[PDB]
Amino acid sequence: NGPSSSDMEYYYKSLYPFKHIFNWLNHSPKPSRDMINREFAMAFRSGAYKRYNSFNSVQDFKAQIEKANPDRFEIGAIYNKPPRERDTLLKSELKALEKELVFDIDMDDYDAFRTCCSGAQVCSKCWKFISLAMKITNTALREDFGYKDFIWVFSGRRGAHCWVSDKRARALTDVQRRNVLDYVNVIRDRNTDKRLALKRPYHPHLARSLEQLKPFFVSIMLEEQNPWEDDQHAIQTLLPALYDKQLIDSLKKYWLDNPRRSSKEKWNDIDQIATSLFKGPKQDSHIIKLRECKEDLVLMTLYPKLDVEVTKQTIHLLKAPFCIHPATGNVCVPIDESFAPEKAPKLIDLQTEMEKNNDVSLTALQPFINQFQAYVSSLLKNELGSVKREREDDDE
Repeated sequence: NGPSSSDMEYYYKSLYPFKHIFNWLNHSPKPSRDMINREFAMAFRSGAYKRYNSFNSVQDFKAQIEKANPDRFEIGAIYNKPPRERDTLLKSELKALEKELVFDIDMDDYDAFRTCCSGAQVCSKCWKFISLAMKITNTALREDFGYKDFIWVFSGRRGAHCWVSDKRARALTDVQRRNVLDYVNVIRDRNTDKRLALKRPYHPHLARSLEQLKPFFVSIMLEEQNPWEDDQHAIQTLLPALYDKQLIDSLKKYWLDNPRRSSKEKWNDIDQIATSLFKGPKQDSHIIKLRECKEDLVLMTLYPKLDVEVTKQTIHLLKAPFCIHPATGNVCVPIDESFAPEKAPKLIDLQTEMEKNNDVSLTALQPFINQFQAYVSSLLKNELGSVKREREDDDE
C-alpha cells in the first residue's frame, strides 16, 4: 500500500531538493547541456513508465515533476540533443555523450549468505554487507582510479547506489565502464554450484580486499548470519567452494551423520577432516589449496555484489536521490558506512513533523539536504577548478 497521490504531490512541492539535484547533475548553477540534454524517466502508480523526459532549469524540473507526480524518477545519460525532442527526432539520432559512473548493490543478491532477512527486506544486521561493499568500492575508487567526487545513496528498500561525478568518470564509454566493472567485480558466477578458483597469485586489489574483509568474516558470516548450520545449505553453498571430491564427500557424510552443526563448527570441520585425509607427502599442497578456497569463500560472501549492467551501460537509468520509495515510504537519502536502514526518514513522519513545526525546514530530512548541498557545492567548486586547471596548464 503506497502513500497517497497527495502526500507525493506535497513532498515534491515542499521538500524535494530540486535545486541541489539540478546543480549536482548540471555541474553548474547555469543551465547547460548536462541537464538540458539529460534523460529522466518517470514511473507511475499504475505501472506506466515514461522515458525521454528532459528539463531545462530548476523551475522546469520542479514543474514537470509536480505536474506528473510520479512514484519515482530515474536519471539517465547526457545526450547530444534534448531527450524530450526525440519523436521529432532523427538527426542521425539521439546519442549519449556522458554520464555519472554508478554502482548498485542489491541486498537480495546476498540471500545465499544472510539469514536475518531475505528478498527486498533489510535491517541493521545484514546492512553490514552494504557497509563492507562501500569500504571496498570506495577504496578502489579513491586509491586505484583516484576518483574523489562520489556519494552513496540509499535505494529506499534493497540497498545502495554510488554516484561518481568526476569529469573523467562521466566521460567513460560503454567499454571503459565494462573494464571498470571488471576490475571491481572480482566475483564471477555468483555461485554455486562451483568454486571461484580466483586467479593466483591474487591481483593486488583482491589481496587488499581480502585483508580488509577477513577481520569481519567470523562475526558476520559464522556467528551473526550462520547460513551453513542448515545442512542442505552447507552442502549447496559451502562444499562446492572446496577443491577435492573426497573432502567434499567426507564432510557431506559427516554432517549428514551429525546434523545441524553450527557454521563455526563446520568451518573447523573442513580443516580437521582435510588434515586426516591429506597427511602424506603432498600435504603441503592440500594445505595451500584449502586455504585458497577459504579465502575465496571470504570474497564470495563479503565482497561487493554489484548489479552489473547498471554500471556497464552509459545510458542506464537509475532512481534519483531523495525520491520516495512507495513500498517502504522511505526517502532515498545520502548515506555512509554508519547508516541504519531503520534510520531512513519516512515521508509520512516528515509531513507530520513539518506541520507540527509549522516550517518546511524543520524536519529530520533537513540535515540530509544540508549535507547534500554541501557536497554539491564542493563538486561545483572542483568542476570550475578543473577548467581553472585547464587555464593553469595553458598559463605557459
